[PDB]
Amino acid sequence: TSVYIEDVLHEFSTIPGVKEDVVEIILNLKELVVRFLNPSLQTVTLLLKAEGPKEVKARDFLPVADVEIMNPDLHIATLEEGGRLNMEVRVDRGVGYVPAEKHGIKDRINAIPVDAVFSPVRRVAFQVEDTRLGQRTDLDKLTLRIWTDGSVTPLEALNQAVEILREHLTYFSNPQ
Amino acid sequence: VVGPQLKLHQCGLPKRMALELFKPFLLKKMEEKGIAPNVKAARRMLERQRDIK
Amino acid sequence: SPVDAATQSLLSEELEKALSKLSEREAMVLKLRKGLIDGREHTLEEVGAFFGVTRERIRQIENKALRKLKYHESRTRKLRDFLD
Amino acid sequence: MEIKRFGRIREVIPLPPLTEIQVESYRRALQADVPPEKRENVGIQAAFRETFPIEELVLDFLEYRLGEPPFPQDECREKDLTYQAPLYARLQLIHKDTGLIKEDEVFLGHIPLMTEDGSFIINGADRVIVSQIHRSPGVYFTPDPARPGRYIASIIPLPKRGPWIDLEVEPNGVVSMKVNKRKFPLVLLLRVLGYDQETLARELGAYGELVQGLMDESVFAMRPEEALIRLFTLLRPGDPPKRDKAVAYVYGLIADPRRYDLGEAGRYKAEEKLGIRLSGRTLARFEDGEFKDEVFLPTLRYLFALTAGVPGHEVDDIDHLGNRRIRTVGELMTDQFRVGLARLARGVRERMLMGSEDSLTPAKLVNSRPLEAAIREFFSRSQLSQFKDETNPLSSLRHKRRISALGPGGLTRERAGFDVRDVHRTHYGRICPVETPEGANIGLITSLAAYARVDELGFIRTPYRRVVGGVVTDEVVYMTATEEDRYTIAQANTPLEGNRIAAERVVARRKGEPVIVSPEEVEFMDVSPKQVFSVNTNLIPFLEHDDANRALMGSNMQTQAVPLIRAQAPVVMTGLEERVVRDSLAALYAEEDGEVAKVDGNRIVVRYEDGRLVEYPLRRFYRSNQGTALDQRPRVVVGQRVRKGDLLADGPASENGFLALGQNVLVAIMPFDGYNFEDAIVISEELLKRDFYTSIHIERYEIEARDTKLGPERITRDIPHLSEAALRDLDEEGVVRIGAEVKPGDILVGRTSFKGESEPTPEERLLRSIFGEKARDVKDTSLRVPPGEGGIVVRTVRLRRGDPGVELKPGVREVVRVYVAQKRKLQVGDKLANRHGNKGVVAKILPVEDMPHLPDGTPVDVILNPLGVPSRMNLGQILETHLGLAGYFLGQRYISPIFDGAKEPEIKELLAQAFEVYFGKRKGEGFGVDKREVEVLRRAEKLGLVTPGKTPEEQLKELFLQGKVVLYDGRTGEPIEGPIVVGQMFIMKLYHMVEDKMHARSTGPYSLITQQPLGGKAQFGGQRFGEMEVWALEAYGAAHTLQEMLTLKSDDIEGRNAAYEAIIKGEDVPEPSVPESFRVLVKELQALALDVQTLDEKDNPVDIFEGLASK
RNA sequence: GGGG
DNA sequence: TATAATGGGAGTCTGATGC
DNA sequence: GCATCAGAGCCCTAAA
Repeated sequence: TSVYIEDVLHEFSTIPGVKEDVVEIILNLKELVVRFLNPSLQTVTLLLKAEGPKEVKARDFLPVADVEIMNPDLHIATLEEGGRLNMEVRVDRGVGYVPAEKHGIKDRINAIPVDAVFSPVRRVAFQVEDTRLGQRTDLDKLTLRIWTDGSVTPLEALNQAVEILREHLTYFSNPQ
Repeated sequence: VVGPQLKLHQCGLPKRMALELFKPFLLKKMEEKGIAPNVKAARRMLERQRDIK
Repeated sequence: SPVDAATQSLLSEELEKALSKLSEREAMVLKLRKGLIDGREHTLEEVGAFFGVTRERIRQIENKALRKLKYHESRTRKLRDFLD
Repeated sequence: MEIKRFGRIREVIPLPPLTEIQVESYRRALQADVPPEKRENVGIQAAFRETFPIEELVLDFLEYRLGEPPFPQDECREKDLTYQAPLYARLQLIHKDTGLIKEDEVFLGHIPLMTEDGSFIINGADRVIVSQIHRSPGVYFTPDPARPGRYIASIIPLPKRGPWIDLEVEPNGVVSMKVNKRKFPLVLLLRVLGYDQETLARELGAYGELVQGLMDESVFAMRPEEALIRLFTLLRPGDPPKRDKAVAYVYGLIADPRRYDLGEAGRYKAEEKLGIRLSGRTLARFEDGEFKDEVFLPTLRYLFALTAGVPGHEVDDIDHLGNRRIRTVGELMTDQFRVGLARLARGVRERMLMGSEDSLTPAKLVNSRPLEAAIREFFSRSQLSQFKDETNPLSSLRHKRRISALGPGGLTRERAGFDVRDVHRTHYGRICPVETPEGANIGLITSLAAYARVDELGFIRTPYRRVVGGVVTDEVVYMTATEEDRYTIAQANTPLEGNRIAAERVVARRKGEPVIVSPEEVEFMDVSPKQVFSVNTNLIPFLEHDDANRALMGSNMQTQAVPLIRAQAPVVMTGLEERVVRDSLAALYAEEDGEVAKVDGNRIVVRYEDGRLVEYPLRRFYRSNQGTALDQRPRVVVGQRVRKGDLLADGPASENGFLALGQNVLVAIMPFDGYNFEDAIVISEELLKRDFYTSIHIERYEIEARDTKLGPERITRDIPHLSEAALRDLDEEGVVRIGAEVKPGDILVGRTSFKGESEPTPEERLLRSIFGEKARDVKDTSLRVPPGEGGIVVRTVRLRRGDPGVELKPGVREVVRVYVAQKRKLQVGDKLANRHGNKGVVAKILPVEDMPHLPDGTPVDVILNPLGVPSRMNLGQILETHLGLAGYFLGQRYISPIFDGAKEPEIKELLAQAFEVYFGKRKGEGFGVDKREVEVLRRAEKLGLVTPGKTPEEQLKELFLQGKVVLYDGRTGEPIEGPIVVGQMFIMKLYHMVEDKMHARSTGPYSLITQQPLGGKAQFGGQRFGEMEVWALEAYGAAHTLQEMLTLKSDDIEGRNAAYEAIIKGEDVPEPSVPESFRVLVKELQALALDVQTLDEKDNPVDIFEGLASK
């Protein structure tokens, strides 16, 4: 949801020694998949410090307890001899799609709000095929395919979905 | 922009357009309930977009 | 502009509706000192005439006019917004 | 990914340098890089040679030189300066009465320089000079509309370089000459030339009734001198016909190679048409004391033989592109230079007849103000000098190649008719038949064709390959239209085996007329289909399938495409998208072979073989004229091995060197719940999520602090009656801090101005006295964010007076400029378009779960309504989608050239290979055909789409080859009852965005005289309720609504003031009073000495001024 | 000069 | 406030109606 | 007949 890069006042900046502009850097931080092991933890802040001729990937974030980076191979910035990178990324748990203009999250004065795709679900398909109990025909065999980023697992997703749908049917209880 | 969901007698009107077009009406109403103490203060509040509650 | 015309009318209307709620008369001594649509600002000399008192006294009810106005103003703080 | 290129046409030559019409024209005009003795007499040089020597003392021209620019280009744009070079001229003064020689190099001012890409910087803003089409000088013969059997010979010179001449043959039988709208018998002018009755009889006579009709006895009764005096009285009623005075007038109008200039192109056309050879560019000469004819008799000779019917005499088509020529940047600028030079010459002669005829040098004799003014006038205020279109690189590339028939020396809208706007047969290969404006300007503004070049004379030439026997050589000949009409030219796609024409019958043109011809008759052949169309049109794949009217819109709209941060090249290209980026100069390339030393956001350093370390700085987030961001990004990595001409950085709207005007999205062609209605477009929220169609825009704000008679304006952080919350983002000096979000109402630059004698009113004095606070000396004039604008502050420029290098316009102490940036996500009301002319505004953004999706879960990006296709007849977009479907699964992009492209069988082959990937994956993953896929197939087999009696895989494949797929409604889960066209389309986000256009006003600024609201969003204007709007209200009988429009909502001052007061008090609006503009009308009629009286029923005057205007 |  | 000085420079097509 | 005159669609944007 937010990024603070050292010696950077806003998104349209550019870093000496870094190939990518800040717009692209944040575009790369939007692909970061960050799993919270502790269910009670609603927000963290990742730290990165890099220099020299290195290609910073997501692994290089300084490790924090109860937080696992599911895609440590993701490219972040290409640094060149003398290029220095220091940042603080605020990662949150949330639902749906909340655009940067909406949340405006800034940990400090120079923080850049980032577009948040909270939803862990990358793709959902379902097959419906013909089946029989050998007595009856035109029965349905339902197969739900669920792809996720790994922060939550296809099974956990399916249970939350079912739990949401069940919880929704309760609302039909009290008439007027 | 097309508005299929509209009834024949309706149109979609952007809220920000409506605030300017009806601005005098809005000031009186902002006093009647109370969003501002009086008409002059209400106008001062619409001037800055972040002061709009 | 329409806004400006409205404002001037509203300022004059609260200004008189403010000098009479203390008293019309100590508001009358003060009203003579500035002038609504007159611009009757001089100083100590001319003030020799018709207020109702002699001459140093009005320089006091002017303070008492302004002071009584000042307390009553914090309640009817509606004139604050005309400060732009 | 793979790039599969189609087409069998081998193009023998590449496209010419695309900006050469600009670059070559101006280089030729200035000749700055030529050593003076080697300059040819053209451009600036020719102008000097024409103006000098200046006679009485003789001032003679030696040579000129151009200095280096005082400031580089970047600096000029920053400081609002013209990018220009100092011009000097070495002049020698000679005294004809003495022998005296004084020589000096005088400074004539600056001349604007063209940048490398063909544009100009004039007062800090980038400009383009548009080429102008017009009638070539020469001698023309057109049929006389009045007499169906007679003809007019017209001698037309270069614009402003002479009169138009008409030689009509009158009903009386005598040949008449028309000059400056006056007519007389031509015989008189013939006698002045020294002609005798014998010469005209002996030369012509062959035409029985015509040659004798020119002979008039009274005219012959006088020597050549008497005829010259006689003619002058026929032209200047009131000027005494003094023999030296008459000679002067006639010489300057006809024989003077200074006041009368046929073109150099005029000279060639005249020599060629009449079969004579001209000694110069004038119609006659003054030689050995009398006048000697050059043009007039040959023109008369041609006219009579044509009137008769002599072989070799034809009428001229005035719209033929051999008779219509282009005036390029160099020529246009040089004309204004010649004008400015002539004005300076007036100053020289006037100064040589005053203040001591001796004590003068050339430096005091010359005032350069007339020259500087003519040049500054051309670049700033000419109609051909336009603000650059630099929305995207193609915008400016297209702008430079545009051709206008309007401007100073051309048509008007109020004055141009069908013949000029038409597409002439000779436009083939020269002027694009597609790219023209819709509306009043149709056909007047056009675009240079891709392979066309303007020759030295100004005629547009197009390339053709020679065909000898049946063998096609590789030698290419650039032809004018006149020269092209001689041969039989085969089409570019005519079949070839090797270099041989392989068909027994070829499709060819003779004088534009299509004709079927045997290979023995083939003289030349087209180089390519690209040569018929403009650069924008050549960017449209499958153009052969698009109706021209929509292709036009396709062309023009690419000009309007906004550079996107994720911009991509189309998956179906035409093969021109590489050249456009390269010639545009937005992209950065490697000079020689080398190794990449350094790669930064700000710069790229390359170590070449030469050993030199070259540093290429990158333009980063610079604001173009239209506020789209020009920004270059590094495409190479440290240590990468590069060859000569390899890509280093991507410009805006370019991806790896290919033109990127938009994005490639997955589109479904189908109605969707009326959100698709009448060209509206439905898009997926997934597009915003992944930042498709997001673009950066920068707005510039400026404020001046000036000296006033009331005291100085000051830019300060101290602003009366404002809280610290309001000032929070302002620095010590009163300027907003770089990197702040500013929203409407926020202060950008604080400024105070001294209060007028409006020195606070006694009402305000007493109020101020109550709060212990004295009314301040200064008022708050601060610059604020306008309604609807705002963003992040990315830059500030402050320029004071008294800082090194800066001096402002008189009275202005300091200027502050604030650059504010915004990232614009696509939103409802933004406009999208493809290259085929499909355009629509985004009416709905659905969440991804509502979007139609493939069985395997992939949701579509865009839903386009099929109702836009059939009336519009642009099917190329359909073929684009099909080939785009294949590429989505095959992972490929294609190059399908126009008119030599991917055809249906070839697309079907690709589509079959795709189905295997779209389906075979599924069968292997352990899933069979879906129940709903069976239901759609049932309905599809009822439609004749699939063959009845085949397996579901076979039938789905039959549908996939038609580009249709099974589509699931994300709302229901049920299928769409029929197979739907789905594929990848290239769609651009155009420059028309609701954020820019939404506007509203309650009350605001009023006009001085009319007291009616000002116009336009930038002035906070009101809408115009015009004559036709009033008619509508009248037809509704809405009398009170209309009256409100005419009074309370406009210029009824008492009414508008009173109505506002009522609304804020909750009362109903009062009855209106007299509109102030009616009072203006009354007073304006009185100024015309007319008494206008408003009367009552008793006919007594009613005073609408309420006593104010009566004594 | 662009938009409808 | 005084040699004498003496005549200017420059550039579409419609239909309706009064000489 | 021929010249002289006054007509020649609307709203909007940005540049000056």
